[PDB]
Amino acid sequence: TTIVALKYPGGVVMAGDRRSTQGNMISGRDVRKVYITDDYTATGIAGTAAVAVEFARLYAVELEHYEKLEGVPLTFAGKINRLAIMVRGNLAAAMQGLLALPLLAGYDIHASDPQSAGRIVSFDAAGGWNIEEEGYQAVGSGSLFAKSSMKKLYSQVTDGDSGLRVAVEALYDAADDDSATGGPDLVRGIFPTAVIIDADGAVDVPESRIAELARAIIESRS
Amino acid sequence: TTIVALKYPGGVVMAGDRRSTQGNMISGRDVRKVYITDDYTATGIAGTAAVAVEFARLYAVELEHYEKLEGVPLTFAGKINRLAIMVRGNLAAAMQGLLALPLLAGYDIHASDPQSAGRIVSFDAAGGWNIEEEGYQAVGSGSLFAKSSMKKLYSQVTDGDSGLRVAVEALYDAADDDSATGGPDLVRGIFPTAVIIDADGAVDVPESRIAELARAIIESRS
Amino acid sequence: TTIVALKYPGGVVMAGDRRSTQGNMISGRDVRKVYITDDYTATGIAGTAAVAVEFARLYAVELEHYEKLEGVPLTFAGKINRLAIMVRGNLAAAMQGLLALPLLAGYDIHASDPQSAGRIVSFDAAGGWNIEEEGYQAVGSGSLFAKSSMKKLYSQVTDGDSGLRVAVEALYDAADDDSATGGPDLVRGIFPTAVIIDADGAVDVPESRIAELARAIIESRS
Amino acid sequence: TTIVALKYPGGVVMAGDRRSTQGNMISGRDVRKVYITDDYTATGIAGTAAVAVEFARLYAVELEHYEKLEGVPLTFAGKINRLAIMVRGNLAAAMQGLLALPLLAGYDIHASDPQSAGRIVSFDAAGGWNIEEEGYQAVGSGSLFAKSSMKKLYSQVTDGDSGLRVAVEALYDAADDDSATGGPDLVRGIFPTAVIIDADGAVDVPESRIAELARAIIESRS
Amino acid sequence: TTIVALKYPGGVVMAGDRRSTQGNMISGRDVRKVYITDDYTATGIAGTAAVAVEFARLYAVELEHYEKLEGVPLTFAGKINRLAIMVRGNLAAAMQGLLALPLLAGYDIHASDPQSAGRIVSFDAAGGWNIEEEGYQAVGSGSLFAKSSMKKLYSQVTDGDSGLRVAVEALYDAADDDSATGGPDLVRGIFPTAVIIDADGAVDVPESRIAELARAIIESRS
Amino acid sequence: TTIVALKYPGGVVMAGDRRSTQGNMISGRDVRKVYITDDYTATGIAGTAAVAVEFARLYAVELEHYEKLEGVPLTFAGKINRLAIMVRGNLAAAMQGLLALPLLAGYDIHASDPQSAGRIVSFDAAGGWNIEEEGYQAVGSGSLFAKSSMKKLYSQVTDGDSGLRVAVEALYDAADDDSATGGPDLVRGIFPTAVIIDADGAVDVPESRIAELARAIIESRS
Amino acid sequence: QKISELYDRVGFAAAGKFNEFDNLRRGGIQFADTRGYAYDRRDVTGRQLA
Amino acid sequence: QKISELYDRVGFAAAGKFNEFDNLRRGGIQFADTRGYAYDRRDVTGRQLANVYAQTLGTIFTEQAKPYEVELCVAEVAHYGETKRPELYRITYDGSIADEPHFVVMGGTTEPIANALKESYAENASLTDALRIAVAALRALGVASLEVAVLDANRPRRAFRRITGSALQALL
Repeated sequence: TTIVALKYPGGVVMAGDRRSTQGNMISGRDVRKVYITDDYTATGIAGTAAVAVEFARLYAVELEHYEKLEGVPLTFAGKINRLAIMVRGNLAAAMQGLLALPLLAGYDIHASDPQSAGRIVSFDAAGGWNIEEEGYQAVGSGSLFAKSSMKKLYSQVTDGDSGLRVAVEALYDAADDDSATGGPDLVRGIFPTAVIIDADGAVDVPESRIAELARAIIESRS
Repeated sequence: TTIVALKYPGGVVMAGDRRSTQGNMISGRDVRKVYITDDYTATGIAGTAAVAVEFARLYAVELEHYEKLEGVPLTFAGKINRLAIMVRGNLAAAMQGLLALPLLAGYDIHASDPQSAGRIVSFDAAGGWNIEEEGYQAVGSGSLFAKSSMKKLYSQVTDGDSGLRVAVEALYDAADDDSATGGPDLVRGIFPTAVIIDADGAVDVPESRIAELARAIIESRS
Repeated sequence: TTIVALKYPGGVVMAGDRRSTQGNMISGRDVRKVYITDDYTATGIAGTAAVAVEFARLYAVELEHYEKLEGVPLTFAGKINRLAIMVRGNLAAAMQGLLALPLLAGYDIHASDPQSAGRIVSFDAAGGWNIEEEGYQAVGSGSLFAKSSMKKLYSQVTDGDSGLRVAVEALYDAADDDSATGGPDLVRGIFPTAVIIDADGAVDVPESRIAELARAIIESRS
Repeated sequence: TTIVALKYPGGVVMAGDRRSTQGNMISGRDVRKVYITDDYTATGIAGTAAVAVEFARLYAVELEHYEKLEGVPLTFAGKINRLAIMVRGNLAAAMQGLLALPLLAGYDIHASDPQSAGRIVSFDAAGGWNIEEEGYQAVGSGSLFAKSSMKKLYSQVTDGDSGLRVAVEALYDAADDDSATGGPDLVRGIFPTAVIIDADGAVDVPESRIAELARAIIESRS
Repeated sequence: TTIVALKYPGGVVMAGDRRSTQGNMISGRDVRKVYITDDYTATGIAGTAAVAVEFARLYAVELEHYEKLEGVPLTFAGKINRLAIMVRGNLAAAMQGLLALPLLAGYDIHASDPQSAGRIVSFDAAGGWNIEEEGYQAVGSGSLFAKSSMKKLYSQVTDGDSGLRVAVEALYDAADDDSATGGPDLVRGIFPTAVIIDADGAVDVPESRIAELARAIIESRS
Repeated sequence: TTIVALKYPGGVVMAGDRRSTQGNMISGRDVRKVYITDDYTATGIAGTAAVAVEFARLYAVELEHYEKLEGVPLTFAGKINRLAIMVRGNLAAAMQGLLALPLLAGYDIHASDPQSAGRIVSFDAAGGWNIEEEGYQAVGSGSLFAKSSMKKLYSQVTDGDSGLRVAVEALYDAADDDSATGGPDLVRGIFPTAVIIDADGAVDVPESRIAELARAIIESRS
Repeated sequence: QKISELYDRVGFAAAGKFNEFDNLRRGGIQFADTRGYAYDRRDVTGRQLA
Repeated sequence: QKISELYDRVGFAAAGKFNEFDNLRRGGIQFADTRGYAYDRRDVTGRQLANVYAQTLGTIFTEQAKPYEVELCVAEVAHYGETKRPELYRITYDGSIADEPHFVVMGGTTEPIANALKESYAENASLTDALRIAVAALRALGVASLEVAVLDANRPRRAFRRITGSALQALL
């Protein structure tokens, strides 16, 4: 598994691969690991599949619940805190092997400068969190290859689309050097999933765009 | 790893993939696992890479050594025996993790019927061996998928070439369902290796033929 | 044990073998492992016999209980969820050896296209579930052989009857390559059990039809 | 210990030996292991003597208690269930060594055909049960020898008396090949105990009949 | 520790950092890890410092000893073999913690094409070796960062000097992302060491050249 | 990590580095480890990052809570006590690895002599505390090097600014001899953080002043 | 509604205050299911419920 | 406020004592979320919620000191891309519940408003016409001090939507 997230001027993008394994055995060719938890935050989760999907679901429920009770969404700080508390709560089971790590991307509507209202937040197994400020983050078995790819490719990011292409490429290199991360399957037509958040909220990138970017990368490397 | 071997009327064919891993990490994209130990036998070895290459080398040396001393190659039975004794000798280290299992294909020149002089022989970690008589064998992490593929595809085998295509396909399915087995890399142009043995000895299949067969399979599945 | 399930245009079919063992000892020659939990779902359970029969019984009770209280069956999604929660509840005992894995086949009356309203759902020991989309699934000690058989035989599936024959054949190959799975006993006249679900509900296939299909397969292989 | 039970046309018969050991030491020469739990069911229990006698007593109490409260005995299905739940309850202590396994024989008054209303039911340590349909069952250290004897002798069973003789013989062979099972003691005059259930209820076979059958067998073998 | 080696048209270059630690404590600021074992081979060794320096010394002795006895150096193949046998010999102590891994760079005078006579060879703890063919290799705690840097920077390599600059940069990124690898110390004036091998043998790069390249990189990143 | 604190005539100064590691891997280049818990106390915490930030936050909350309830801040003695009780409370988790040690600097407004109202207090894992009276203290992996530096440099401390320079230098030597402590990063412009407390309260030293002091030290050592 | 299934062969009708008769409806449904699970479906009778 | 979202397609209005009707508002919100999490969103219906309030009110009144001087209206519309008539339920202070086909009037003097609506009501009236009818029958007022919200059946998920300020002024 591998989930990358990077800020671009005016927004944030978050992409994730599709494979799920048991040991050396490829068990799922089309899992979706990036959820839209709310109109301004998307959440990726690496790790145990059960714990992951459960985290995502329950967190979305809690954000929206407070929103319905108080008539206003939490600030990005409150959201960060609740996610952190959930993660800290799973620590006992994470030592027993059921570890799940979330990467949280959001667009702060209350930030001062709109061009840098993008937000990326990373968590460890012990619930501590860190607001990333070098422009990108990743999680999962391929995270190191993905980060080392984005460090070089990141000067190319200038808008929503270039940022999306850089995301897809980083995923391609993660998969290229790690076997637990699936690359674009040209045969079955299964590509990474992506979410874009900007001033207007969060939308899923439609599959065709990711397909074209992936084919461009693959032809570039041949 | 996965190495298949199948008899066809008049000969035997033996093919092997190219990947070598350490855990989830792909470490070798072009290892050769099938050797021509002599003019009528090829040997594939699955398992620890060191122990494997060493087995192959030393066995070839011993066959040829007796041949030079006595002026005549051993019978296929003697060859089977020596290989078995080597395998039995590695048993202590195989319990410590350095396990290497050989699959031996040969063409018996002394057999009565030339059309069925092909020979396939399989070994366990304890040196016992078995002369396969259902027409095919395989070894390695993908062996079960490869055998279950050849069971269905084997009625198509009628000559050297059809037998070769069936071998390549069996490998393709092994790789398709197991992550430790590499499939045909169309990007880098690396394909399985194959050896054909018939009345005239053992020759390596040149890469182009394997490339065409692999491309035919891949287009058939799309 | 081995339980296969496959969609066909317009419905779903689910079949299971009859053997139950203790170690190497054949203890039951006529166990029924596929239940009709309700008018549109059948459930197979592999694993510990006690835990299996209990799961099936209790789940059927719960589906029907909510149906009586609310005056309408749950959606297929709710059913999936409750089954998943039961499975997650048995996890502590599954680590102690009492593992039971369910495979759930259903016909969604609310789906848009009737020809693809069939549904197959698979579970792991940790309660996570997955909606199968490659057309077939299996569970039990023979599941790998059954799946590798259906992958090849599945292009023949065109209706309810051809789908039934493919199911029986997949079971035959499971039993052929694994000793814990019983094949058709021609001597005692005991054949796999099968359930068919389509637009009109779930019905048990009467034994005679399964007997004829099994005899056709057995004569084909001789 | 060894307790056999077999159906005959029109009824069921259930017999048990008399020895009870501690290690190699013969401690009881006249234990009674087959109880009449009610007017239509007898229960044999193999295993720890304490747990056995307690099971039998408590189960009889419960059957009769529900009968007094509701004014009608449970169906044979309900009885099977309660016995199963007791057995499942002793599982923790059975892992600690206090294992007790019951074999339940009954005559269903509500069955359709009187000639096949006989019922034999067997249990494992985990409370699962199975309705025997090959005509006979046994439990205890000699059970395998007893079953392998009845498999051959069972075509001779045609009525209540022949069925009784077959029971006694099966016990004789159990004892003949296992040392924990006592045979007929001609010196002290202690013979197996037997219960016969048919349309008219359950009666204990008086000792003289068992004595004559045992003497006939013993003279036949000399 | 981190030692990179890369081929360039017409030769090979091999560079290594200078730090040596004990836990978190920086113990040596000027260790030399790359030796000139002979006129056409240089050897880097990562791992336990004692075992490393000993390997290098003894291997150089053995190469030169055979050269004096036979009047001709071994072929590159023989050298590879002897190094491999030494490495295999240290395996028992490597399991006890005294692990040392060598990376061997050489220039084959007997190769056919001079422009590709460069040779890079990598070893594991079990003595197996692999002839690298993607143009570069590295060993040590920073090896992954170094390789992921060279994968991108390697299209810039066109001669001896550009290849040297790429080597120094790869080291800089290793040190940048790993704390056990020392970067260029501008304060004390300690820079990585480098060896260049081409048609004319092996020479140490004089320190000034490495100093200028390092200062160019450091100013480029500011 | 390393946090130094030293009294100067008329006040107290407290500075901390910025690195945070996981093993040999540098994970945070700009963590802030020194908080202003109230108008007259600053708190540094070494150790597990989560436990550290939590301690600081909760302690600040408690000081201010009592202040709001009673209308007057606790005496410096009460503050010392509450911090000690928190530290004693984390002892069970500190044995499990989650250890966090605080160093507390304060300016006692109630002390008799204003020139010596500065206060430094150190804690162990067991909640015991000690009022330092040799003029300086430090905590963290670099604490020994920092203390041994301040012992020599401390006669130079005569006011707020000289005391600040001595603090920064002590940090520089900690980082110089320990790899877990980060020094001034001239490339990214990240410098230690500092808090000054005197008669007028606690203020953060603005970054520029720390930058100039660090550059002066670095040029002095060249 | 004032008419309801209680168990396989046992039905139920009521007249009065809806929330209360409705509440009894629910209590009756509850008792039968648990009883059946403990013993069996054919053991729950209209008499026991009444 | 006296009008509130309860669940995706279920809205709520009340009249009486604010702290109490407000308290019921909170209780109703509570029940739906937990139920949805246990089973699913499309399983919570206006009917189940309407029922819960009535039972609670009756029991509460019988065992408490003072009865809740409240009158409730629970409303439900169909989901997206489906056809079904809006359902209105009125729950009174004792626990009584009534199924209304067209409109509910709560609090104050209900007779004149109920009659004016009886003459002016028209099924399938647009949003502006229904607003005019409702304000007119309510008068039996000024742009200020009006709380207006809709259960818009056309929204994809959350149907409740307030209509406040300038847009409301333009509409009226």
